[PDB]
Amino acid sequence: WGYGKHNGPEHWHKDFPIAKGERQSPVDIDTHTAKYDPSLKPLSVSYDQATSLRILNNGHAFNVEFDDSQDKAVLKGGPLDGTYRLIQFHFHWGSLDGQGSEHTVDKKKYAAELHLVHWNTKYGDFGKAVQQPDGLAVLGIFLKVGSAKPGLQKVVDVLDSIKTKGKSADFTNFDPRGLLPESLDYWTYPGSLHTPPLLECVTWIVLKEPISVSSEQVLKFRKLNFNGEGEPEELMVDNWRPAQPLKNRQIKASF
Ligand SMILES: [Zn+2]
Repeated sequence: WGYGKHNGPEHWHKDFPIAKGERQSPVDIDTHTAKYDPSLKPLSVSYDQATSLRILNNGHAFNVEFDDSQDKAVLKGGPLDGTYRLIQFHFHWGSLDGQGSEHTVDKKKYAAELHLVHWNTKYGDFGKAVQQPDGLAVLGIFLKVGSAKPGLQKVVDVLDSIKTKGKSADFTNFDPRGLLPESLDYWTYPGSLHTPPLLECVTWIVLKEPISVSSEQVLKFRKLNFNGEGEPEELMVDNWRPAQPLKNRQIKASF
């Protein structure tokens, strides 16, 4: 599976039949149809105690993993019940600035999309969480091209060390708080993982306010390789999934 012509999102249903399930993500967010729900509590992001370990290229993107052996970097509140632990963060981006996000807002595509992946601590581990309907919480942040994002530069500078599939580099002391927009206003809905196995275990929290990144930042992203080291080079670009049918589900807004 990949994002090419022969193994792309239009082909995932053959090995992952759930690809056409009832709560597939991403989706388009209709801001006029989205329901303002007064009972939504503020998001609670506790990341001051976060511990990054490493960054790796798994062939579909780059992941920054964190130590989730203790409640160090957690998400709670909002539409969530219980504590969710940050396990990893990654992005989705395009070959151009006109495309890249997974989630769309009134059909508008953003240059990239940041996902902070957290799991419900009631299930003990990530693996047990991916089987539960309320097992994961993913925080989505859109990226637009404009002014550089200081907090993002440590990531960009390390990409050259993990250009090809399978590479990894130690990546300690990175603070995720530098990737957060100013406002915590959000939209929430029940969805799924966006890459195979596409399990329908996520509670999506998409921030309203996007973060700006500069052209040269995003550019360093487009320089990654889908392929393994020593193989014909396939630029890692357009690693996003097309919007899926909402099918009945309702999108709530905290604003
Ligand atoms: Zn993602």
